Amino acid sequence: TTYKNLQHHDYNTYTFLDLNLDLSKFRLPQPSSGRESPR
Amino acid sequence: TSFGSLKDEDRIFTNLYGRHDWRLKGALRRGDWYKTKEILLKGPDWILGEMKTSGLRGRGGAGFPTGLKWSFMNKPSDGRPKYLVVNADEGEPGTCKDREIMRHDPHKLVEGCLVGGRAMGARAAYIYIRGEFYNEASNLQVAIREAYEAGLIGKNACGSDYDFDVFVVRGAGAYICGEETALIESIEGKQGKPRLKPPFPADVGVFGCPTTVANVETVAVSPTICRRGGTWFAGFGRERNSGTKLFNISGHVNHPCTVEEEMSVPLKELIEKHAGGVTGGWDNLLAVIPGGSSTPLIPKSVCETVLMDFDALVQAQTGLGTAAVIVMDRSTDIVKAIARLIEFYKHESCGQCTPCREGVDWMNKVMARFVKGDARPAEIDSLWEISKQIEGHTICALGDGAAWPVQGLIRHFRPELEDRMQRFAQQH
Amino acid sequence: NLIEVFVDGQSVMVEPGTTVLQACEKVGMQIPRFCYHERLSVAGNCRMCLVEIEKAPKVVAACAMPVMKGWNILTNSEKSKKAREGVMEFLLANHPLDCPICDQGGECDLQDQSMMFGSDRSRFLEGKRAVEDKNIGPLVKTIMTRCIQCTRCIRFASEIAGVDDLGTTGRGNDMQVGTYIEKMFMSELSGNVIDICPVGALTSKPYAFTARPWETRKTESIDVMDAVGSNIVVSTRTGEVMRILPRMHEDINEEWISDKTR
Amino acid sequence: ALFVHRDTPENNPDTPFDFTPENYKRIEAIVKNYPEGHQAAAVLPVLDLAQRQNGWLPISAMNKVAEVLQVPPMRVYEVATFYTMYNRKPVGKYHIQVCTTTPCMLRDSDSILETLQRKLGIKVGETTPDKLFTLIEVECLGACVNAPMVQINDNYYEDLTPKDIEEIIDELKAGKVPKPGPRSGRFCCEPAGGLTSLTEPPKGPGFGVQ
Amino acid sequence: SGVNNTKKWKMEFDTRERWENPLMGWASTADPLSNMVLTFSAKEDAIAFAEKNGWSYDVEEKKVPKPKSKSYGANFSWNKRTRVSTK
Ligand SMILES: Cc1cc2nc3c(=O)[nH]c(=O)nc-3n(C[C@H](O)[C@H](O)[C@H](O)COP(=O)(O)O)c2cc1C
Ligand code: SF4
Ligand code: SF4
Ligand code: SF4
Ligand code: FES
Ligand code: FES
Repeated sequence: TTYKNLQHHDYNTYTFLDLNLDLSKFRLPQPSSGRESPR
Repeated sequence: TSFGSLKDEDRIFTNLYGRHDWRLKGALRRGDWYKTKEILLKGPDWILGEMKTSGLRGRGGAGFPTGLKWSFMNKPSDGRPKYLVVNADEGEPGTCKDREIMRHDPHKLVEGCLVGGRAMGARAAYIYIRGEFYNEASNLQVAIREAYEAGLIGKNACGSDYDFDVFVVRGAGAYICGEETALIESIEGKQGKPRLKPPFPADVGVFGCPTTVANVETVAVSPTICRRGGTWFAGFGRERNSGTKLFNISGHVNHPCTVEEEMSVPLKELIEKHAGGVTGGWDNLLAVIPGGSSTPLIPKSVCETVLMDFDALVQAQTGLGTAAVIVMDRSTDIVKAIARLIEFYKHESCGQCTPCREGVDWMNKVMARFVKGDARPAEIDSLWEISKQIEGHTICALGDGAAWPVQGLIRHFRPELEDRMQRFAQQH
Repeated sequence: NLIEVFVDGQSVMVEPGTTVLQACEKVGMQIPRFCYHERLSVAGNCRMCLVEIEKAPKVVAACAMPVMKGWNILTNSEKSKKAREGVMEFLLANHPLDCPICDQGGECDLQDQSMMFGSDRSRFLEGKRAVEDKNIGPLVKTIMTRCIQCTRCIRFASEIAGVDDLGTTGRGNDMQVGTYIEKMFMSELSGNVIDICPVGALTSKPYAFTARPWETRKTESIDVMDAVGSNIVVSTRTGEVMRILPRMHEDINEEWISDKTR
Repeated sequence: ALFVHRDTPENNPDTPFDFTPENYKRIEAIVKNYPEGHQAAAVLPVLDLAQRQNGWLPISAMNKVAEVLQVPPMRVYEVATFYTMYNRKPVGKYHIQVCTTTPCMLRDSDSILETLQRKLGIKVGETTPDKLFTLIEVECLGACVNAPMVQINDNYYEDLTPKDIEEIIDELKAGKVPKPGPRSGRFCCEPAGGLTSLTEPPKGPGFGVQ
Repeated sequence: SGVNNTKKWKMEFDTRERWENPLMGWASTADPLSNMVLTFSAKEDAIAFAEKNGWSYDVEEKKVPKPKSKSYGANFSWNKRTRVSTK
């Protein structure tokens, strides 16, 4: 018939990160290693 | 049986050619997300038994039974959480399959990640892809946005009380990162450099937390297996080589292609049935690369009459890998081809193993000399001995990947090299 | 709690979380070494610690592998010796011919391991490589077309001196080891990478070009620069001091001493 | 190539660089994808981000990232030298790169590479004096079937010949944002002309179920 | 990193005057024994020889390394501090 996935030709160089920014509201709290960092 | 001759009703990765929609709607229509809740109820052990009954094997690299690979991790927890990782990376020359799977079937991939995490009592799935596939990562992130907003993912998975998370990651343009351990290290930020087995990611690994690795095709098919029965699936393949498979035919062909097919199928039938036929005439065919760069060639005498599966390729002295069937004819410098194939590794070897770092370049230089014949024969046996030195004395399979091609080239096509050398000597 | 092994028939009792190499040490047979130093972390870069494991085909690396009850180890066997031959052919593929100039001329672990466990010539009729040299301080003369890339300096720094400035920059033969800039790696403990780098890449500038080991009459003494008690080896030459070295005391200085005293 | 840093007047720690407030928003959102502790995974995408904010990655950017993530900066330098996409030397407007690996090669990446070199007048390993197009030859990219292909900034362009690439090149020298995809009739990956699979529609949700 | 030297037990003498010749600059000695290094396989036998020849012996006992547990996997840990930032 006709190719259908043509909804990215307009995807600029920030869309992935904007989407990450949006999803970070729907994510769940990450675990805590009970630490600041391993230095 | 004469395997192959498949039905597009059993062919799984529908929308392959993107002729349909790749959103949640078209997916539910195709048959995605069907009673996943009942599956989560049934729980892990049933899923693992289903996969074992199916007898499935792995796509990426050698065939390691997924049932056992995952039972390794099926276990209680000790505060240390458990993670899954998806090796969306695709750099192995001749492979254009996971990219399609993603830009045209992302919901099924998410479904498979969810099922696997449930099987392993996981918490989340990190999908690591390359950097060049920005469009694909974008489409996939959009599908995940839809999934979250619907409710098929997150705190309440699909109606149960299973808390699962999905995260996506891009690399930066490397290939080694497609290895079970340096993948993890790149994720953590450390250089894309592997580790030593033991220990194994199935007990120790990412963030010092147990985890499992999986290929996109395997994770995407496991749910269809679970919801169709497994035995039916296995019926489409030999005892050990069970299952369908994705193939990527490229090189000297009228119409290169990506295809879905059955396992243990004749290569000749595969090439001459799809692809519109081999270029210039079959007889012009010289040799093949049935597994990409990670496998050695085979000439006419076995390119014809052979099957296609891990076994019956091993017997043929080779492997399968990703099913990246390259084909050539009597019009190319096999030597130049393979020399570029090895310069690939000389450019994309991490470097921490001495034999890799200091033998891959040796090979590249000696093959660049072979190109023009400015050498003398016994360097042939020297190179063969170097390959046998490298094979097992490394960490990642890339050592074997760099040796095997040369081993095959020199077990098959020695007289070409000898004649090149005598001719160059003649020319002075 | 103990665990058993049968090396060359010979039996041994060890603990878990152990290593093939520590077992072979308990027995006496020394195993080769390029990326191992009991006072450091572990890696598998060099790939010269390989052995054979009876009843299992594939070789392993005795610096990382933990010993499993019932294994018969084989050190001086065919596959092992062949692995070592190949590995040293690889290393010496590019190690330039600066053995004379190299202040680490008579103490070169690599010299000795080639003379003993390696082979008798090179099958390398090809070209070599080189690399730029770095300024790293007025103490540590750096040649870097000799680094076999063992990472001893990297691990020693990132663990002991908490410096966190050294590291590897690149992949493939083009790899290097050293900061990405002209920074200075000066610290109270800078001055042991010399003793740790088996090769003469990170040499000492003062001692350099002054003498060689075998000429020396290594006497033994201690330090006074501090009140610690660092056992020391004082090297002489025709009735004069030429260099100072640490001396292994598992309590006080443990194979490490101070820039000042050395 | 080079894996070393000489402080030129354009590339020095005092070089101008800074992370915008919305970039900081994205930073926080990212780092909240990983655990408390082990918060270094931000490195790779953070550097890709700084690259997208300015095509090239300078010493100052590396140091800023390391100070943001509270990490030793050598663990940034290592990565920037390890991975390729991280441009450490300035880049022009279009970061063109062409596959030369065996399949693309034997399906003639050489002719198009030659025509591109002749067209832009410049050779691989450099760019125009106006600093517009930077050409490179590289290895596989996932288009090993639509073999003769390229990458430009983020998109591919496949199954193409010298005429096609010359057309695209003048089109890009004009201020155009072309449509990313093949340019030989084929749509995405199918066998040109006709098909043999997915011809019939799919079946229903409940099928072959236990 | 060699350990086929720390196997024996060696007898040496204290040092003595070691000056410079005025003519050219060589190093001379009044004592012949300075370069008399002797080997043994046991402290008891060495002591027997020493007290037999009548000298005044002083010992330096054995400095032996310790055993250690190199749980490599620990480098890639989660809660610990051993976690390295390199590879
Ligand atoms: C050097 C190397 C590169 C690899 N690259 C890829 C890749 O680009 N894409 C992919 O799908 N698998 C790749 N693999 C396959 C991996 O081995 C695989 O992701 C994993 O290790 C095994 O997973 P599996 O058992 O489910 O197949 C690569 C393997 C190796 C050794
Ligand atoms: S074999 Fe080569 S690519 Fe693999 S880990 Fe070792 S050095 Fe890196
Ligand atoms: S470290 Fe020095 S002595 Fe040893 S091989 Fe290299 S140059 Fe020769
Ligand atoms: S400079 Fe010396 S210590 Fe550091 S990695 Fe190289 S060989 Fe090892
Ligand atoms: S000592 Fe084992 S690989 Fe270096
Ligand atoms: S053959 Fe060119 S992208 Fe793989």
